[PDB]
Amino acid sequence: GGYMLGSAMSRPLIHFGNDYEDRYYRENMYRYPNQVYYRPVDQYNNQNSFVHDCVNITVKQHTVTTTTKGENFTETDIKIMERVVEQMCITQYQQES
Ligand SMILES: [Cl-]
Ligand code: NA
Ligand code: NA
Repeated sequence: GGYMLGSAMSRPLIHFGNDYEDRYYRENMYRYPNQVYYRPVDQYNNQNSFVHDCVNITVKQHTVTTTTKGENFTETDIKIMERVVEQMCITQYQQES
């Protein structure tokens, strides 16, 4: 029946340990989501399980929306996107709980 779609937020500040990824996130920040998709929080007993699904669903949605427009993500984009989305999913879980 579809998923819950969180409110847009400022893309998070993340100090990536890989220096090149750290720079790449800043250079290309607008490529990544600023909103997450999820199943309702009360369907989970813990944060980690929620976040796991929230990351998978959000990355799936974002990649599908992008590919159908004839655009592409790099391998670096995917690594950064997963981290960005994980942080926003954690935020969403803590906020919505
Ligand atoms: Cl932003
Ligand atoms: Na480093
Ligand atoms: Na594509």
